[PDB]
Amino acid sequence: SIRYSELAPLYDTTRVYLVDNKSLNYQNDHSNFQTTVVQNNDFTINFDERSRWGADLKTILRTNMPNINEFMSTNKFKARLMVEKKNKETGLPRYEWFEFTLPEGNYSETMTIDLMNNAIVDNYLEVGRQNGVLESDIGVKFDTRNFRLGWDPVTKLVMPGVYTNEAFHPDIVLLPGCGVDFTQSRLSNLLGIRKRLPFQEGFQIMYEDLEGGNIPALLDVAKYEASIQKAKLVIEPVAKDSKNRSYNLLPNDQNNTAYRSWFLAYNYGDPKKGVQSWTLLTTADVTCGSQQVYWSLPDMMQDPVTFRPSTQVSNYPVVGVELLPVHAKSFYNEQAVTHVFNRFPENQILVRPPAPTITTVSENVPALTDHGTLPLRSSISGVQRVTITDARRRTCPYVHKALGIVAPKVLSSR
Amino acid sequence: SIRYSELAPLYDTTRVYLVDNKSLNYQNDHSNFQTTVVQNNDFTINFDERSRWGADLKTILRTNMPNINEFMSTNKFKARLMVEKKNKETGLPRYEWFEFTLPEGNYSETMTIDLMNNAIVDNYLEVGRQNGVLESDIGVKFDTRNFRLGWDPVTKLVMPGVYTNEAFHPDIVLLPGCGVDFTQSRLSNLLGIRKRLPFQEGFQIMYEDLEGGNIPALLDVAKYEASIQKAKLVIEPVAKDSKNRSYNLLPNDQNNTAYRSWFLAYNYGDPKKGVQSWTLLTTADVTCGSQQVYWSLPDMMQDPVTFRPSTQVSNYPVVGVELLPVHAKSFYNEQAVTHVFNRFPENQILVRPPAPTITTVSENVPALTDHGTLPLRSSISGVQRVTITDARRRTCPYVHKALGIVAPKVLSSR
Amino acid sequence: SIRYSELAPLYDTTRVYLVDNKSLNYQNDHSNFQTTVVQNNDFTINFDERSRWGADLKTILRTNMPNINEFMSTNKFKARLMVEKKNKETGLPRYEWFEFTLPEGNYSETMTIDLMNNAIVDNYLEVGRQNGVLESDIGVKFDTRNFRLGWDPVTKLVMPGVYTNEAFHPDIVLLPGCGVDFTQSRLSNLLGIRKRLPFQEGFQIMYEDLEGGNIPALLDVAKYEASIQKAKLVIEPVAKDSKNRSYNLLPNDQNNTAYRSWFLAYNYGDPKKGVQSWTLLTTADVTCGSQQVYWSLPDMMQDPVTFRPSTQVSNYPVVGVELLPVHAKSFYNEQAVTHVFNRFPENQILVRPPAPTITTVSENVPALTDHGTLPLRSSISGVQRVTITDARRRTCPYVHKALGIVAPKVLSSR
Amino acid sequence: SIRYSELAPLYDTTRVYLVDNKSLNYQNDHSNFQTTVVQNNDFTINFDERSRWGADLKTILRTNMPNINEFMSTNKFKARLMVEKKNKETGLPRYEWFEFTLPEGNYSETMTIDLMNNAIVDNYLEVGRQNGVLESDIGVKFDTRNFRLGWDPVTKLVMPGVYTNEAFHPDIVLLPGCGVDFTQSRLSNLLGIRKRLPFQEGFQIMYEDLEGGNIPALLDVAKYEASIQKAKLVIEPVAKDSKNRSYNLLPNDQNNTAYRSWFLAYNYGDPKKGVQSWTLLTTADVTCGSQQVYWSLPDMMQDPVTFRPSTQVSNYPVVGVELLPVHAKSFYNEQAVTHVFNRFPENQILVRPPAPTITTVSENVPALTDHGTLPLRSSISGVQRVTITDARRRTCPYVHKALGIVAPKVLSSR
Repeated sequence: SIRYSELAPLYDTTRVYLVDNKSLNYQNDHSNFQTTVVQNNDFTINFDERSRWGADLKTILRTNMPNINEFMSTNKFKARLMVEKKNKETGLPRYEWFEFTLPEGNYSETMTIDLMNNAIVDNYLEVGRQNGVLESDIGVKFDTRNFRLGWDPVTKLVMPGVYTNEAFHPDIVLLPGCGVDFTQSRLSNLLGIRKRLPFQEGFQIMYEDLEGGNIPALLDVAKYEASIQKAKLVIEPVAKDSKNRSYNLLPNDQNNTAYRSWFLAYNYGDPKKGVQSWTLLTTADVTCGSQQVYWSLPDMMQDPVTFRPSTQVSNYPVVGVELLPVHAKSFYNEQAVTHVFNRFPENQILVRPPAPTITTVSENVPALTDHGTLPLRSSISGVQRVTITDARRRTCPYVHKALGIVAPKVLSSR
Repeated sequence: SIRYSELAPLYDTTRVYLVDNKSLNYQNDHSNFQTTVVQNNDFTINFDERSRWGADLKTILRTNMPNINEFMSTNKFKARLMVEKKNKETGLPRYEWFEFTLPEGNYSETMTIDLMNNAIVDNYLEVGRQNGVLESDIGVKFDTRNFRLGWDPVTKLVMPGVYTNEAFHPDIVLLPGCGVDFTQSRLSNLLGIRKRLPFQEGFQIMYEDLEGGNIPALLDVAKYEASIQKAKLVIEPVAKDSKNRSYNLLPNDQNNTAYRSWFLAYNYGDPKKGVQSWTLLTTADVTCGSQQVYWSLPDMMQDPVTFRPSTQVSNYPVVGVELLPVHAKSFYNEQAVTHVFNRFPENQILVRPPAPTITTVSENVPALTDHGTLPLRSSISGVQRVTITDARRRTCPYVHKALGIVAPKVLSSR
Repeated sequence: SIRYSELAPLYDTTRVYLVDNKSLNYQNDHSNFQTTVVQNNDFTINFDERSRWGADLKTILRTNMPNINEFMSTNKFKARLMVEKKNKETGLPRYEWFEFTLPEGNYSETMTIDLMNNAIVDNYLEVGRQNGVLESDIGVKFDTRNFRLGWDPVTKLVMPGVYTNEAFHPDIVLLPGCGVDFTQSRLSNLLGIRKRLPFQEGFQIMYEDLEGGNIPALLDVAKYEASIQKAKLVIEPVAKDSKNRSYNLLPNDQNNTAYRSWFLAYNYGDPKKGVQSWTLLTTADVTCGSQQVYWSLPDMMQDPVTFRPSTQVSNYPVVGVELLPVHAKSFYNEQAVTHVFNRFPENQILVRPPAPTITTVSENVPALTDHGTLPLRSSISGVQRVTITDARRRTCPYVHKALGIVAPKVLSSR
Repeated sequence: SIRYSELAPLYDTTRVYLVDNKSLNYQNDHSNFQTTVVQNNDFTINFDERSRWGADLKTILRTNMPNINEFMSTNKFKARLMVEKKNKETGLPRYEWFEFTLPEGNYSETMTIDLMNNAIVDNYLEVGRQNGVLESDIGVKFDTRNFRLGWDPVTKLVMPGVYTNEAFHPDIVLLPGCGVDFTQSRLSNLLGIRKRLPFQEGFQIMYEDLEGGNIPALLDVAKYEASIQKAKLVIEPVAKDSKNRSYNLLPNDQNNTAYRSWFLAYNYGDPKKGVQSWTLLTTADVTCGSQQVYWSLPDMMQDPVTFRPSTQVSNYPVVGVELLPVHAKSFYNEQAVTHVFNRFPENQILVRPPAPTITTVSENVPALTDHGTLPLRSSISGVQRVTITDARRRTCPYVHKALGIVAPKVLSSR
C-alpha cells in the first residue's frame, strides 16, 4: 500500500518520474546533468513496509558528445619528432617528445587523421623548421595507404611511378629515431591500432619495432619509360622529386627507403617477430571505442550487492550500466570520386592520405534502454539526484538530457 | 537473503556488474579481453542457500574485427597456377599449388576481389613470369561479370565488341589445368560460392568441373563494322587484342575460348550435370558469413546441462551464445558513375572486374543482447573471469569491450 | 531436477545449445543446413518427470539467398511472343508460348527488369529473327514509364517529341497477340503487379485486357517545330524513327499506336472495366515478397496442437515460424544523374527503361528472433536435428547458419 | 489439458499457426488477404474447460502499398481553377471546382508535387486553354520555395533577379479567385499543411485567406545592373518575362504581385490573423501520415470488452492494432547537384519547384509485432479467418502476406 501521507493511498504498483526539465532554481551550479531533481511535481513518499519494494527502471539517455573531446583524453597523443638537426655538441640530430592537441568537434574519420598529420606539422613549423629540419624529416606522419603493391620482386621497387591511392587501413609512417605514444591518451582505437594485451600501460610504436617494414622506393618512370626509347633498362629509384626532398632512402640498399611504416610491418613483415604479436588491426572505430555510463541513484535504489553508501561525486551506488549512446554510422565517401591539409603536393609519401571508401562518423541515438527490477530504499524522499558517471568515476559533462521512469512493485514480504 | 558478510544483507533481488575497465594490475598479460575482472568495486559474496539462485545475464559486446583477419582463417586461399611453361622434361606446362595471403583490414567487397586477382598476379611476377608464362596464362583470376550476354546464337560470338561491364555476381575464371582451393580457408562466402553439402571437407573448383561453361570469344567489330563498308560478313573472333595476348581460344572451335568461368557454368551450363548440384550462389556475404561467440563465466554461472567443469582456455562452461556483432551494411556504389589493380587495361578478360552496384562492407554494432535466467553458483567469489570464445574454442582476440550485468533472483527453494 | 546420468543433477532451469558448426563427421551429405547436430559437446538427457517441461527457444537465422533463385520459382516466367511472321498456311503471324529463364544472383531492381527485356530479346534473336520478325514486333517488353504525359487532349498525341524518362512504376508493354504468364512462377511481386483475388491460379496479362490502354504515338517535332517556320500546323504522328521501325500504330486512328501497356490501362483506362478489378499496384517489392521459414525440431519439442509425428523431409512438427530474414533496403539511385541492355537506342518505346529513382535490393539480416515457451519431449536425446523448411515443405538450401539456444524450465506438475 | 480428439492430449501450453500460404481451393475469390485459413495442417480443437484459456498473438504483417492509392482516398484533391476567361454574360472570369486524379505508384516526394502541378496543367490544356486562359492564369500551382528572401525592405522587391531555388517547405500558390480543397481526400499530409483543429470537416485554402502573403515581384536586373552603366537607379519590377506572361502584378502597387502563396502567408504574414491559427507546418510526411490496421480473428479470440459478435466484412471483433507497416525513409537527394514537368522554363513562378534536399519515400518493413495475452474462444474450430481492416472498416486490399502465431496458455480456473 504505497502512501504519500494525506493524499489517499494508491495501493499496489504505481510509477514515479525522475524527470529533468523540471524547480530549476535550487539545482543551478550543482548541475551539468548529474542533476538533483524533484518528485511531487505539484505546486516523503513513504512506501509500504512489510514488502521489500522493488522497482523497474526504464530510462532515456539522449547524450551529446563529439568524438574528439578533452574530457575523456582523446584529443592528445604524445608524439616524438626530430627537433634539432645537427646540433653543435655531438654532430647528430636530437629528438624530444612533444605533446600534441587537436581541436575538438565531432569529426569524421578521414579528417581526424587528416588533422593529425597537420598537428605534427605545426610543431614542425613552430619549433623545428627554424633550426635545421629540412621538411623531408617531418618524422611521424599518419597515413592510410599500403605503399608496397606495384612491387614486382624482380627489381623490388614500386613500378607504377607513384604509390597507390586506394586507402586500406590507416597506419603510421616513421623515420630513423621517431615514434608515437598513445598511453595517457586514446587516439588509437580511432586509428585502429589497439594492442594485444590491451592492459599493461605503455604503447609506443617507435622506429625500433617498425623496421622490417620499410616502404619501398618508387621507380623513376621518367627513365624506365625513357630508356626503352634508347632501346626500342635503368631501374633507378627516385630520391629528388619536384621540390627536392630526399625520401630518406637508406644508403646501403637504394632499392628501399626509410619511413618504415606500421602497415607493411604488420603484413609484409614477420609474424611472432615484427610488429605482430602485440598489435592487432581492428576497424577504424571512431566512437572512441566505447565507454560505460554508470547510472546512479544514491537514494530510491538501495545499493548493489557490495557498494559503499558514500557521499561524493564518485562512489555513488551504481544502478544500471548502459552504453555511451554513440552509434558510429558509416557513409559511402564521395570525395574518392591549394589546400591546407595536403601541404606537400609532390612528395609521394607526405601527400594527403587519400580518404577511405567508407567514411565513418559518430552519432547520438537516444538509448531508451531498460534495467531489470532492483530493490528500493522503501522510503523515497521528495528530492532525488540522478547522476551519470563514466568509467573513471567523473560525472559525464556531455549528457544532454536524462529521465528515468521508475515503476515500483512488490518483490516479497516482510 | 543475499549477503556480503558484515555489510548488511540487502535481501532479495540485487545486481552485480562484471565490468571490464576496472584493478588493471593483476590481469595484464592474462588479458586480451577474456579478462579476469573483479566485483566489490570499493577500495566472497555468499548467496543465500535454501534457494537455487538464478540470474539474468544481460551484456554488451562491442566487438572490433576486420572482415579479413588471419585469426579466423580468412586471408588465405590455396590457388593452383601455371608455374612453368614448357619445362625441359615432358614438353608440357607444370602446375603447382600455391598458398596465397592478402593484407588484413576491414575491406569492402569490390576491393577484396580486386585484391584477390592482385595476389595471384604477384605470384605470377614473382615465380612465374621469369620462367615462361606469357601473361596471358595467369590462370585463376577472380572476376564478377557474366561474359555471355551479347551472344546471338546465330554466330555464337559476343557481338558488342567487348564483354559487358554490368557486374552481376562474382565468379572464378580458370584456364586449362588450374583451379582454386578454399578448404583450410574461408574466402568463399565473401565470394558467395558456398557449396551444397557444406560439410564434407574439400572445395576445389578446378577446371574439370567448369567446362561446359567456357566464356565466348569476342567478335572483331573492327571487321564486322568494317566488312559492311566492303558490302554497302566476316564474323572472325579475336585472339590478338592490343598488347597481343591470345585469349587461349581452343583450336577445334574458334567461336569459343578457354577461361571457362564458374558463372555461365552455373547458368548457361547443365543442371544436375555441370557445376550445379554442389555449388549454390548466395549473396556476396562479406561478414565472413558469421560466427558464434560462446560467452563463458566459469564461476557465478553453474554450467549448462552437460559441460565439463574444466580449466583451460577452452572447455569453459559456455553460457549465452550471441552472434559475432558484425552487421554487414550495403551502400550504393558510386564509382560505377594508370592503376595497380587494373594492371592489363586492354585484355577484355583480365581487365579490372567492374564493381557491383551495391558495395557491401562489414561494421560493428554493439549488440546489447540478453540471455534468459540461468542458475548461479550460489557462492560467487570476489573475482570472476568473463571470456569470449569463438567456434574452435579459442578466445577471440578482437573483442574490444565486454560487460555483463547480472541480476540475481530466486528460482526455487531448497 | 534435470539430470544427465552420473554428472550431478543441475536441478531447475538450465540451457542447451543446438549449435551447428560442431562432429561434422556423421552429418556430411545429410546436411545442407537441415543438419543433425549433437549436444553433450564434451569429447540421453533425461529431464525430470513430474513436470511438463517447457522450453524457451531463441534462435539465430543468418540466411543467405539471392532474390533470383531457381529454388523458389523466381527466375522463370512463361511469356508469349510472335514466333513466325506470315507463315505459309494462313497468311497470319503465329504465336507460341515460350518459357524463359534469367541468370541467378542477388539482383537490384532496375537490373532485373533490365534483364527481363533482354531474355525476351534472346528468344527473338534465337528463334524468331531468322524467320520473319522485323525487330519492331518483339512482343512483350517490360518497361517502367508512363507514356501518356505530354498528351494534350486537343491533338491526343505526345507533344515533347519523345516519351518522358521519369520512371514511375514498372509495367508491361504488349502487342496485338502477345502476353505473359506468371503462374508456375513468381516474378510478379518483383514487378509489383500482384493480382486481386491473389489465389485462384492463373495470371495472364495478355493483350485482350490491356486494350483501352494503348500508349499514344509521338508527335513529329521535326514538323511541328518545322511547319511554324513555314508559318511564322502538321501534327503528324511518327511511324518511322531512325533505323526505321514502325511503332505498330493501328491504322484506323493514327493518333494512337499499339504496344498497349499495362500501366495507362490501370490509370487512363476504365475502373471496374479495364485492367482494374483484378490487378493492384503494390510497391516494386524485390524480396520475392516474403516466405515463411518453418523451423522444426522433430525431437526435444513435443509437437504443435495437431501435427503428424512423422518421418520425412516434410511433415516435421513445425515449431516457431520466423520470416525469411531478407530485409529489402532502398538506396537513392545515382545513374539518373554501346550497351547490351539498351539494344535499340532510337526506338522510343524499346529503349532501355530508365531506372526508378529509388533502387531497391535484397539483403540478409541475421534475425535473432524468439519464440514463446513451448513443451519439451521430456527426454531429449543426445542427438537432435534442426531443420529449416519453406512453405512447400522443402528444406531451404540457402540458410547459411542456424543455432537455437533452448532454455528449459517448468510449466506445471505431474 | 488441450485436446484434439484421438490424437493424444498434449496438455499445457502449445502453439497454433494461423498460416496463410496453405488449401488454396476453398478460399479463392473470398480472399484478397482477409483470408479464411485452416489449422490441422495434416492431409475441432476443443480446448480444456475449467480454465479461461488465454493466448499470446504474435504476427507478421508484410504489407505492400504505394503512397498514392485510390483505396484510401489519396490520389484525388478537389482544386478550383479559372475555367473561362471573359465569358459573354458578366464580363468577368468564371471559376468552377474541378476534381483531379493523379496516377498511382509509390511515388517519392519531389515527384508527387511535381505531378500535382502537372495534373492542374492538363485540366488547363483540356478544358481551359481552348477558351481564353492565357497560360499565365493557371491558378493553383503547388510549389516548394520561399519567394521572399532577397527582399531588401528599402525597395520591397526581390533583388537577385530570380527567386531562390533552395526549396524549403512545399506550399500552394494561388491567384485572384482560386483555391484548393483537401477534404474528401488526403493529399495534405503529403504536402504537410495539416490543419489545426484537424477534425471539423472542411479544408479549403482559397485566395481569401492567403492574402497578406503575396509573393513579391522580381526586380529587372536588366535595368538595375544596366542603369548604373548610365550612372557610373530604375528599380522597375518585371511583368513580361521571355515568352511574355504577366505575373499578375496587382496594379495599385507594382512592387508586389498576385500568386499569393501559402508560405510567406504563414511566415511573413500575421499571427492570429493570417493563415496562422488553423494551419500548421508539419514535415513533408509522404506515408499518408499513417493508418491503423485493425487485426481481427472473429473466432479463436473471444472479443474486446464491448464488441458486437456480428457477421460482416466490418464489425469484426478487433484484436490487436498494429500500425500500417510503412516506414518513410529519407535519402539525400542528388539532383540538386525539354522536360514535361517543367513545362514553362522561363516563368520564374511557374518553373519546376526545385526538389527538397531530403527526398523522402515510403517503404514496407515487415512489422513482426506483438500483442499481449488475450482470451480464447475455448473451442477453436478447424477453420479460422484472419482479416486486416483499416479505419473505415474495409478489408485492406494491399496486405501481401499475414501470419499469426498463437501461443495458448492458462490465465485462470473455472
